[PDB]
Amino acid sequence: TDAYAVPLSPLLSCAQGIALCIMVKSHYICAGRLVRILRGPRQDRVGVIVDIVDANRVLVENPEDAKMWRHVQNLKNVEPLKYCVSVSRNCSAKALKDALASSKALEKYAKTRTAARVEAKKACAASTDFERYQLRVARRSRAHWARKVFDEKDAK
Amino acid sequence: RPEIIVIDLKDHVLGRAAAVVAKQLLLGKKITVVRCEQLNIAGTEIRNKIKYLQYLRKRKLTNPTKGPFHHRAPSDVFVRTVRSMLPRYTKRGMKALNSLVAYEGIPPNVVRTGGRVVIPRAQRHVCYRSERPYTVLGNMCKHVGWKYSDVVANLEKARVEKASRHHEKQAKLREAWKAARKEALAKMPKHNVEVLKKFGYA
Amino acid sequence: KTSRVNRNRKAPRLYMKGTLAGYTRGLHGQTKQTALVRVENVNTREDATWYVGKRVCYVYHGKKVKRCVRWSKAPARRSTTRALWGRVTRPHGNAGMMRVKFNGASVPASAIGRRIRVYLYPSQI
Amino acid sequence: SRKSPEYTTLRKSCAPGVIAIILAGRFRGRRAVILKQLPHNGPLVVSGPMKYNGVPIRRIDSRYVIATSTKVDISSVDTAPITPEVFVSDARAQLQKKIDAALIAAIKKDAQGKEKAGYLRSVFTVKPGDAPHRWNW
Amino acid sequence: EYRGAEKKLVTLRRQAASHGNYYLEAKPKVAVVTRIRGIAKVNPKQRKILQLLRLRQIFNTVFVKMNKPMENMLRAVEPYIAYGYPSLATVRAMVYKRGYLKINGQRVKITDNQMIKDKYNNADIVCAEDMVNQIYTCGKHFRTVTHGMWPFKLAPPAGGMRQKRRHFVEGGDYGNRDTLINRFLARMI
RNA sequence: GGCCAGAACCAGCCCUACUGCAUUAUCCUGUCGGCCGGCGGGCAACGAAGUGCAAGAAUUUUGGGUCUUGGUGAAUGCUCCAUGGCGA
RNA sequence: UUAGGGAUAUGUGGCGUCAAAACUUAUGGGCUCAUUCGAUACGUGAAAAGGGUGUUGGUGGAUAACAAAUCCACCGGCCCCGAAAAUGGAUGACGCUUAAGCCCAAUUAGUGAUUGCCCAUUAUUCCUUUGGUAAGGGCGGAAACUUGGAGAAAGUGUAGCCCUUCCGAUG
RNA sequence: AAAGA
RNA sequence: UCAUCGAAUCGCCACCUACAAGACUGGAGCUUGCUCCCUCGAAGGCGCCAAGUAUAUUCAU
Ligand SMILES: [Mg+2]
Ligand SMILES: [Mg+2]
Ligand SMILES: [Mg+2]
Ligand SMILES: [Mg+2]
Repeated sequence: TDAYAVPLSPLLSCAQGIALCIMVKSHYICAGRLVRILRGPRQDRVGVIVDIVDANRVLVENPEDAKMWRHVQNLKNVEPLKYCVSVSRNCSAKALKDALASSKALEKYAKTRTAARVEAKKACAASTDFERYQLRVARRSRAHWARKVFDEKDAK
Repeated sequence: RPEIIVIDLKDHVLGRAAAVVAKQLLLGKKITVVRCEQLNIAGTEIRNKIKYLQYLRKRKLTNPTKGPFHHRAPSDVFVRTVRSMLPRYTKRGMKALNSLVAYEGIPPNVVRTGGRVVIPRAQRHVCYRSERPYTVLGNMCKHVGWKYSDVVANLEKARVEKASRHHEKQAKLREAWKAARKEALAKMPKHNVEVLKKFGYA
Repeated sequence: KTSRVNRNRKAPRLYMKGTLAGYTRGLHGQTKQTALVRVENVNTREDATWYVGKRVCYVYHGKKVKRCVRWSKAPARRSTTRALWGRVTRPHGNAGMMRVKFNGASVPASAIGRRIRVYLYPSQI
Repeated sequence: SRKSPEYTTLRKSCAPGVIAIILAGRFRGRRAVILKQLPHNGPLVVSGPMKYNGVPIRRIDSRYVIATSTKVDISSVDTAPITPEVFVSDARAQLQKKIDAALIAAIKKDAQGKEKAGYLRSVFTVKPGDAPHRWNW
Repeated sequence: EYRGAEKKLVTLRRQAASHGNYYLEAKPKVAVVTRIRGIAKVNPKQRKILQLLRLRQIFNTVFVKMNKPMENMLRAVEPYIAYGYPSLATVRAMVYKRGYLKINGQRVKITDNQMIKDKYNNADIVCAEDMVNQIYTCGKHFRTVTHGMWPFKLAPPAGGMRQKRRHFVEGGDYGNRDTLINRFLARMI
């Protein structure tokens, strides 16, 4: 019995995680800049990375306002974003995680895209059975209206 | 009337896939298998050729036409790996086996039977690829028999291209939707555009 | 012409497409009286608890049109098709299995691999 | 305390008036609203109304229904005691004409009623890919 | 006596660690011995000991002093028993959920305090929390409160046992687990 | 009568929230530099756990006769009276 | 370690399929490629030195030059050979190798203190039997809303005098 | 297997 | 002689899942594939029961 993401929709796929990871050298991906964690008990949060300790393991934190502690989260559920603060080209791994994040790099990302999908899938998990109707009359609307537009294309 | 979950086996490791297919056949589902050619096996080809030439060496001494009948043609090597992962000497297990088909490549009767399926928990590439030697099962079975590697390597070439004739023809039929569905916004009630955006389906 | 759609408005289904994995068992053999059921999307042992107590139905046909419910209140309903009934009593393992306890007489074994109906009632929410 | 034609033992979600999800019987999938619980923990007396769904004043049990968290905030009369349910409808449309004339009104009252009037008309379907154990209600 | 003599225990361990002393935790007076391996092949000296501890079948937790004579009867049968020092919270959990008395040679559940005084009669042991205080401390009526009870037929611990063949310190579970038998009896009561 | 479903008290397995409850040190400052040494006062404990008290309330299952009743203000006591709902 | 059943929970053993359980764990620390890898004790013992110019670990002692790093000696295997038979051929089978191997750990994921999970003639609890001569109590007429018994007979033994209570139960 | 798609 | 078990359906699946262009201009599009879920679409408008609380959906190819 297959849940699908096409192509090649998948048998026997647990709906509580994925084996996303493809191996990469640690240094290029991340450097005490910023990252987000897919699979954590706190779910899909982003915390700027304080430092790298050993290999897979990282120390991941965030200033406040998210109930995110300074903690040891592993790269196996911690995946970089290109909204860095202190990785790569910028001269150093920075300190004062709030002030460096007071450069709105998180505030910009939290209001930019790929975070409107984080809460999208978290909205479809808190949508009670009334907004699921709202979502179905919303798709059904855009659906047939799409068909009306196709009819217009046929006319053209 | 029936419902077949037409699985696919490109880049599926021969054993992490026959274990998953067996338990689903055994859960009463009717799996059809295609592209058993591209099934992979761990280890180099030499090691996998000897792990099979040592099996092609076993036969009933007194009457070989009763001995273990070895099969080339990965299509049934995959059936062989499944039958062995299965309760054969019950009618429960013989029904489960007889629900596979396990073709070679994508035959014409299962190219137009709907979208097909892969098993992510068996794809050999849940992660990075290091260097390690894998063996396409259709290339290991060419070397122990299975005269028909040329055959299916061309039938599936006259298809991977004949399908590609239909992805670019009827390509101007696709954007007749992803645009019509795109501009299916801003003409319709904002009542509903807001909840499409809310739940991301915008 | 304006193209229609197969928009499938028919008598809805309030069931889940369970299926008998088998019976509870060890290596020492089999203990009937307690079935196992795979339901779709039920795969976490914390959502297979949402089903503990839900009535469960193995639908099968015999060969004779025996009696049944509303044999006279609905002579249109009488058919060669029967149904067994149990309730999900417990989860099983940590991958969304569940133990079903059919009412008295256990489920047959022409039911393994074949469809089970896990109805949403008696609801709990 | 209570030993009398009262002492409801419902769930907190199952309210005196709240949109429901009928799970079995004639009208399964339909979304009648609860109107009342019968005394002595009688079954619920949900109605749709009929104008939207087809469900009349009907006795269904509390365990054969899912209570959606959205309400209608009913303010009708208490004119449906445990009779009817004594013993092409002859003499119950009196209780149907009145309560329907109270429901459609009661939905025009509450906001999003333009939807919650079309929300009732919908059937609940278990799609092949859905997960009710996942869902809130 | 519980609330006081624990508070008084803290201060004597406050004045010690502060002003440059060590407050040796006095001693556990009472042990709680559970037989964790069955009636299979057993050395006859191992077997007679467990007959005098009333550990006649698997999971028969018994409260037991730790005199010099006694704790050597535990030394000798450790592969079979799994003991430790019982918390107050685990002594009454035994007595209330699983406590049975020896009324007239029968295993009579402790259903009311009236069942207690008729059985002990010993001018001191009236209620059930009173059997606990006789068991929690080494007591003056301990050979009376315990011997007046049946060994605590218990359930196998939920969640399981790590092993049963290796000592508690070598990854298995038997012998002495100082104060960690509460996490082991909680799953059994 | 047999077949069900639901309900209700009993005990039982229980759902478990908040978890408080004390302790212990964690940690609060000072100027130093890409090999680091120049240290002190506990007055803070939400990521201190070898540790104490919790029901209403979640579940099927199982059994149903010598009842229930009303709250008071202190430092918990008087007490009174005699299963239903389907299908077949 | 064993009366007949139900449930709850474990033991040993496990959780890729056969095969119930990690629907292949969000597993974590390293190890491992093995042209017969390796993989459940006791089955009988699997492989013995030996070395290397091999993959990973550790200690003695140079240079600041090997042909800005590069050495001289060994300890430690995983692993390579040393090593072989006769029906076809066995980890139990398939199969697994960015494990389903090995050694350590784990148990809902560094968020906050418990039982990850599956299997018994075991344990706990629930009924039912049966024995103990195991304890009791009645051992001839009264009421709790519907019947049963604290009215069924002075009794080893039953279709037990009646209840209810404990405990044991293989051979 | 079709062929359309 | 059929009363059946089953319970999304495809000219938007279904070469390819991934190209092309960033150690800092976004590309995305060779896409969480569509559509499906109660009147062909959102705003209404409409009949439904007595099939008398669950009972294989008394539907549906
Ligand atoms: Mg899981
Ligand atoms: Mg064990
Ligand atoms: Mg069990
Ligand atoms: Mg590993």
